[PDB]
Amino acid sequence: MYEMPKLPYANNALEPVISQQTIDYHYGKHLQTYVNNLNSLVPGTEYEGKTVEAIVASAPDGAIFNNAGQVLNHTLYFLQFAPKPAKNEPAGKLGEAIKRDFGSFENFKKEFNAASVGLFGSGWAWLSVDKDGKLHITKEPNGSNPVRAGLKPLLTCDVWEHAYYLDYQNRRADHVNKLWEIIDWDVVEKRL
Amino acid sequence: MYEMPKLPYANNALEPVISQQTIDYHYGKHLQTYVNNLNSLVPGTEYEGKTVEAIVASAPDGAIFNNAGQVLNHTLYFLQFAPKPAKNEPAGKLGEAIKRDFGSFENFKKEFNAASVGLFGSGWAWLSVDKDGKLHITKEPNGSNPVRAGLKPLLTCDVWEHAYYLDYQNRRADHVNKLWEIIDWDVVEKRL
Ligand SMILES: [Fe+3]
Ligand SMILES: [Fe+3]
Repeated sequence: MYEMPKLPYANNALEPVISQQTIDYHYGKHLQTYVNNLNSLVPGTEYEGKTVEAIVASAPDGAIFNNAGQVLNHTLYFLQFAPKPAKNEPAGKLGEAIKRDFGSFENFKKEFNAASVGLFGSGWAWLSVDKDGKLHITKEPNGSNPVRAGLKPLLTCDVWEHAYYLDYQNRRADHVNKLWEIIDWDVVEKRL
Repeated sequence: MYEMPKLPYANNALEPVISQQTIDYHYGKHLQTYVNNLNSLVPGTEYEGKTVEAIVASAPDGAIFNNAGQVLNHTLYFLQFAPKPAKNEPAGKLGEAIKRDFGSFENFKKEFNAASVGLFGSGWAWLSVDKDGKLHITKEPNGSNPVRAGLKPLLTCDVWEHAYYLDYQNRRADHVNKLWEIIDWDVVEKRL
């Protein structure tokens, strides 16, 4: 049975980047529904007893994939943030890979922002690493996650409107720009 | 040169089904941006001088299509509502076609609701008529519109979260159920 992941911060701790209200709905309602849906859809199927990751890696398009992908996406999303990150940029191997693959962190930010803002409709902008250690930015529609393509997901921006509408309404770009301030690079680095 | 369509009611007139705030953002920002984007993108292309409808019917996937589809979708959407419709259900030819194709109005509502609630991500539930006079319910992802497929669009529900999030947050089904009270069947009938 799939369980709600625990937030490593209080509901109001990401203010003013993300409001308490947004967390209450985004985590407390949307993620809860996705978890509930996955627990309802799986019993008696080949997916019963599989991890979220394994479902995302295996399932074809459909409700199971949609819900598993959203569980995985939101889990990594919420757990990649911290109220007051020590570092506002990655170091070590991740830092070097970003310099190698994007020229610099600042250029990476620019490309990540553009992917986030340019994704039409609902989805996720993802930074991932492939099996040869190369980084990629992808636009995952709807509930998709880079695990399906055999990539290892490192950092994401949720550009479903529910992620920002109560705080930014239509101003997605403004929301995206603020997210950099709450990324917990220690968490992200450990995903490499 | 693409113009904002005129709302046939005041911004606050659909309360409490849709709030003034929602109309101010949905019409006054989102639709405005789509129209602005058409005015930015179309002049100087093969689409210059064409109607929105013709662009939706002809353009491939991409930003022009996305914007045109959204302009058409929102135009029909906003103009299909009235604060106090004359009737709560369609009459005449449309009334009969609905009975023919869905068994009854009530069953049509049920199937329309299910398409609306079941569309994952951003999109539009559409009732349309084909060239032989037969009705169809489709789920159009993102900016898509039935005109692309050669159908004539009659009635839609916008299930992009921006359409309802300020008023219903995650409770899409509740929003969908309330819309029926403000459908201006006189407008919809004349689209047949
Ligand atoms: Fe989300
Ligand atoms: Fe909309």
